[PDB]
Amino acid sequence: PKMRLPTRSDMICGYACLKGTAAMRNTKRGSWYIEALAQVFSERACDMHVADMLVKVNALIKDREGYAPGTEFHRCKEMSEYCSTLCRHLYLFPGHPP
Amino acid sequence: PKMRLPTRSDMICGYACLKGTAAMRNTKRGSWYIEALAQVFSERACDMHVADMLVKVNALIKDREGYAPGTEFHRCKEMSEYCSTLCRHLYLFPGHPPT
Amino acid sequence: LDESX
Amino acid sequence: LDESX
Amino acid sequence: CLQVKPCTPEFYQTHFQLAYRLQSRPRGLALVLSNVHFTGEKELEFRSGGDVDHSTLVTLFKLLGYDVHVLCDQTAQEMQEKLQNFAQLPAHRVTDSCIVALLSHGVEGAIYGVDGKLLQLQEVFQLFDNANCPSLQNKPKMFFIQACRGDETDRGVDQQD
Amino acid sequence: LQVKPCTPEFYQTHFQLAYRLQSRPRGLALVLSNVHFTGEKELEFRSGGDVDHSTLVTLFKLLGYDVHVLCDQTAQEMQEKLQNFAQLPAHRVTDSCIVALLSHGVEGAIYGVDGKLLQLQEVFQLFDNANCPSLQNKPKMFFIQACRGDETDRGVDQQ
Repeated sequence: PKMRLPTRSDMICGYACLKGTAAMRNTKRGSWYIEALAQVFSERACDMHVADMLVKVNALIKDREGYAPGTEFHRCKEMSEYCSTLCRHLYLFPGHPP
Repeated sequence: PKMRLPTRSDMICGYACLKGTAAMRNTKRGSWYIEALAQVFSERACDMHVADMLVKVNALIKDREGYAPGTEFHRCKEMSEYCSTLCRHLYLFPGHPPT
Repeated sequence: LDESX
Repeated sequence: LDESX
Repeated sequence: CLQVKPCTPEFYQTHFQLAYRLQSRPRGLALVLSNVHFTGEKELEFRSGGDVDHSTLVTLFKLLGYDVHVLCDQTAQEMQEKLQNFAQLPAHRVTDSCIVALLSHGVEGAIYGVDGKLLQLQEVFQLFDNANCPSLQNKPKMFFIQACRGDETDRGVDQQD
Repeated sequence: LQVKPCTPEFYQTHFQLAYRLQSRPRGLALVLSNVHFTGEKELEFRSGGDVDHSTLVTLFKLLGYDVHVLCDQTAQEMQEKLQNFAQLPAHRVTDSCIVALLSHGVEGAIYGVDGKLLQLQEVFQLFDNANCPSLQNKPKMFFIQACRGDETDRGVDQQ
């Protein structure tokens, strides 16, 4: 009688947009989601776990709006989300050990 | 122009099981998920935010296994998950300020 | 015993 | 300019 | 059986700045909706133990500072109407958060009412979104869903050496 | 782009309650970017997708991952190569894994450059406890930059 595992566990998936909607991309800066992900992860992986960094990404995305005058995208929005079956904090501990 | 909001944000949803699977309920102790949720929230709402408490719930569920000898559910497993559009920590601050 | 939802 | 995926 | 350990004042003082505002009394309204006895054409098994879940959550949410609303054995149509009525309540304008717990049988993306009819979860969350529920805009909204999302049982896997 | 390092003190006070994550490399990371399409043509060139790709490759390398890259793949190629990636032997000696998928998509699936779909559930399955025992109990991160439908959120006024 040994401890067994569910078929799927310990995953975290970040989505750039919500079910049924379009994810936004800037022709020069790239995707809003990737841009935010890189900004948060580069600055905070040192002291914030991944699910909490994805919350910071959510905050950035919630606050951004589209720039595309003359199209259905001007001032448009999007919202990112993440789903998690993680069972512990996920710290990346960058640069440790030195 | 005034910043607008996306249509849906600031929600966190905890699911007892994963897409395509059944969730388990014990006839005497209730559902595995609710039992774990109440255990963790009651002891940790004081110092842990909700998404982190749902991670502790995931840990309890991952380790549980079905007890139903002679049925299709014996030694079965389930995995809870949560999805979040929260934009900051969600602390429930129980008991603060006092009553 | 454990039952499914 | 912003476009969709 | 449940006891909620209180947070310390020092904890609040060092954590309120990076968290949602959550200090109102009540902390918010909470709705616990449990279906245990089903009677439609589509037969669904009585959810024994569902009573324990219901009382456990009502108690938990009360201890956490919420004004708890309860609903038991509702049809799909009744669930939709009453959840919409709940989301539209004026009391949300003076609280800081919301909790909705749904306990029943279900399928992927939907839950059953006692009539064996389905209510899509997407329609449920929509009732509380920024467009339809202005009173809860920018406030944390928690949902807990105890319901099956399919009929496959997970046999699990052995840990590999 | 630069990744600030964590301090020894931070590691000492946090490693006990977190997933084990000290292997070097921290894990393998795969960045799969589809930018040029046309199969059903409703799949327009993803201008700016190149910036996304370069940004993630740099980020994951700086975070200590060994990065694998795939560009403009068909749905079948994605499935086969994702499976190849999940089966690599290195996963046994690393502590985590990263998979970033960037392309056009629909709810629950992403497009290959041929205009065909690969269901995300099939992707997650390749890394699950049954199919990928080498990553059992290890954190697996997925980042999906792809549409999940054609509804454009118009936004709502704040009250």
